[PDB]
Amino acid sequence: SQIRQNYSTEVEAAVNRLVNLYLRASYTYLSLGFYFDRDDVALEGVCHFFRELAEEKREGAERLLKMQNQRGGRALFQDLQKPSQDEWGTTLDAMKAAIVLEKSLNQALLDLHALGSAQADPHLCDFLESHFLDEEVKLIKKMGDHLTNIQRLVGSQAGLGEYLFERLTL
Amino acid sequence: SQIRQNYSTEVEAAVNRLVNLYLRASYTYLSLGFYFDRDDVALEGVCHFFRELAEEKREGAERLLKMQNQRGGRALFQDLQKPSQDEWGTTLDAMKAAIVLEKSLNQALLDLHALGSAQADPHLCDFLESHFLDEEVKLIKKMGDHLTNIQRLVGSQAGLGEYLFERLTL
Amino acid sequence: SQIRQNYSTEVEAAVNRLVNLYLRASYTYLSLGFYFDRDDVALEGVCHFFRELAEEKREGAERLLKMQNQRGGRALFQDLQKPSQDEWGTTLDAMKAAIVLEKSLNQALLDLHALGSAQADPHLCDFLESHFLDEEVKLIKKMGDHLTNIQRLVGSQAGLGEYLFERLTL
Amino acid sequence: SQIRQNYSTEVEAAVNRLVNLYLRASYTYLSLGFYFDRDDVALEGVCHFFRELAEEKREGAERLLKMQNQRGGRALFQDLQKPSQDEWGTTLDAMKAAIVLEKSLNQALLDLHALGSAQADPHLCDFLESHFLDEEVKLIKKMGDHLTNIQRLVGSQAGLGEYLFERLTL
Ligand SMILES: [Cl-]
Ligand SMILES: [Cl-]
Ligand SMILES: [Cl-]
Ligand SMILES: [Cl-]
Ligand SMILES: [Fe+3]
Ligand SMILES: [Fe+3]
Ligand SMILES: [Fe+3]
Ligand SMILES: [Fe+3]
Ligand SMILES: [Fe+3]
Ligand SMILES: [Fe+3]
Ligand SMILES: [Fe+3]
Ligand SMILES: [Fe+3]
Ligand SMILES: [Fe+3]
Ligand SMILES: [Fe+3]
Ligand SMILES: [Fe+3]
Ligand SMILES: [Fe+3]
Ligand SMILES: [Fe+3]
Ligand SMILES: [Fe+3]
Ligand SMILES: [Fe+3]
Ligand SMILES: [Fe+3]
Ligand SMILES: [Fe+3]
Ligand SMILES: [Fe+3]
Ligand SMILES: [Fe+3]
Ligand SMILES: [Fe+3]
Ligand SMILES: [Fe+3]
Ligand SMILES: [Fe+3]
Ligand SMILES: [O]
Ligand SMILES: [O]
Ligand SMILES: [O]
Ligand SMILES: [O]
Repeated sequence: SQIRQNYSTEVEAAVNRLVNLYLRASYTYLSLGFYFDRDDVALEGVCHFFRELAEEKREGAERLLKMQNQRGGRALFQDLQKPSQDEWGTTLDAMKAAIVLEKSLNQALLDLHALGSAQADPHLCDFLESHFLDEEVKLIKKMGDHLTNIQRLVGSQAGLGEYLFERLTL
Repeated sequence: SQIRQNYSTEVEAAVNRLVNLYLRASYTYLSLGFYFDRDDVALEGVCHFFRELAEEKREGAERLLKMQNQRGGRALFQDLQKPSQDEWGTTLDAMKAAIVLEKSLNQALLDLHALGSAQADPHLCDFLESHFLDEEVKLIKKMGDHLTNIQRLVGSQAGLGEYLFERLTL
Repeated sequence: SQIRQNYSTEVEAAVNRLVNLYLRASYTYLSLGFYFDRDDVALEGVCHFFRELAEEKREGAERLLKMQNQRGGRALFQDLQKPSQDEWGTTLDAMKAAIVLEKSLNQALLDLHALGSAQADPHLCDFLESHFLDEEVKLIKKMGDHLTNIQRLVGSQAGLGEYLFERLTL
Repeated sequence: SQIRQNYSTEVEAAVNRLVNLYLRASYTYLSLGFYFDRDDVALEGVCHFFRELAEEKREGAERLLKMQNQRGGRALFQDLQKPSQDEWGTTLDAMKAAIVLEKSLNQALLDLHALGSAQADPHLCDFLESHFLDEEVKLIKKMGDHLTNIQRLVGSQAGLGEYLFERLTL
């Protein structure tokens, strides 16, 4: 590559794997979204929340791919595994699965940051800082908040709690 | 008829019966609507939902009648039977009765489509496709959703659930 | 399902497979798009054309999933295979691969239409008619046109032809 | 200096040398710009591209000088060497010389970042991250793209290719 400079093969590979993880996450959110749109689940606000996250994760992958091209790396795509479940249980179960997912993306972002630091690649480090690490921290906080409110609600009267959360928070 | 072309007597008759079914449905919804406006039921949002459906069904009948005239068929009207109940129970009972009603209209629309197909009447088929079959599918989905939410709500505290559904969904 | 009516398991399954094919197509277009954004390929208009198609195919899948929920079917997601190539050659090679892809989606849409017809499912038939079959026909025509123009251009002076196509058509 | 804090003499010196390199680059671009404005070269779009880069590099130097004052360092200016050529050959030759130049600025920015990291100077590191490293990466990508397009064009018919690039890309 005429342009490639200070961009290790190790970072390039890790960026490709991070793209796969974000597309996998987007796919998980698409599945969570359409589950909550089932006539026998019918929580539109929960569906809308997850459809929006499917879009953000897809945009995450696209920014990574653009960055990969800008540094002179080569995008390589792999099979995208299907989501870990076909049915996602209650809003509580789903929001728990979403926090697990986001923390695993976050950890992957931190691992890549560590690698960039080890390879003295400040451009990589700054690009993760600017566009990924703060968004993940904010999102995980918002999910933790939602989780707390769902739990407080689904003490007695679980059905009533799920409905009220969907109507008044989402 | 100077204009009538490729329009069987079998289709004409079935269109007249479909008009009767839509007017009967409109009448059912008028009765459901005013039941929920009773001072001893007093669920305004439920009343408004059914009054709106009374209007859509009436419009359904009018489009069918207009189509019948456009093809050179002859509208024939019959007695309209009164609704199947005088009192409609809870929001849950009503929404169940409404889904039963809509599925019976839907089936009548499918039977007429089958007949149009058998008679090689693509105009009839397209007119049902365009104006009736998709609307019924969307409406039945919306009713199934409402039904799911009512059920989730009326676990314990049935009165509280019915109130919240009316206030926050309808 | 309280709502499901005239929706065979055979159609439900075929809809799920069609969703997989559209997501696979979207993924192919994402890969074609970022290939043309490589510093050593650098045909921005070609990149933009394929990124737009990635978005349309994703929207295709989402409309199918919404329809599946509306009929009372159950979305099931599978692994998404990676695109058939990692590097896509010239604009000519890419546009040929895109036409092959679209014709395979089109054929899948026709097969599903045939099945809907066999199962007397006019709602399915109309939904494919309205939202998929005409778009595919228009898109394939636009790709055939592009292909003809690329070929006319890359007689002698292949590099000059590819550049001019990107600048003046895309 | 009353204000100077955590700002090593090693960083101060390196900032002064980086200022010299950016002013030298600005001067190179001024020379490239006016070469392409010669009546016997007459590629206005190429002239405009390089004049714009002369301005960006000058602005780069000014931001560095402002930063040097903000940290309590002392700007020191040195002789600015004249550009490495008096005539710059074809658009292809010029864009190659420009990529070489930018990569040498980029490397200087990375070396300074490394030094800031070694000296535990996070303000320096963040200031380079924010205002210099991403701009260089984007610019080098844009130059690599331009280079690819020029090369594709100047296969046969070099004169025709240079003209078309200037008219339709720049
Ligand atoms: Cl290097
Ligand atoms: Cl006739
Ligand atoms: Cl059935
Ligand atoms: Cl100090
Ligand atoms: Fe959105
Ligand atoms: Fe966003
Ligand atoms: Fe968004
Ligand atoms: Fe967005
Ligand atoms: Fe940093
Ligand atoms: Fe930083
Ligand atoms: Fe109205
Ligand atoms: Fe209407
Ligand atoms: Fe209306
Ligand atoms: Fe109206
Ligand atoms: Fe038809
Ligand atoms: Fe778009
Ligand atoms: Fe679209
Ligand atoms: Fe679009
Ligand atoms: Fe769109
Ligand atoms: Fe049809
Ligand atoms: Fe049709
Ligand atoms: Fe300017
Ligand atoms: Fe500027
Ligand atoms: Fe400027
Ligand atoms: Fe400026
Ligand atoms: Fe830092
Ligand atoms: O977004
Ligand atoms: O309506
Ligand atoms: O779209
Ligand atoms: O600038």
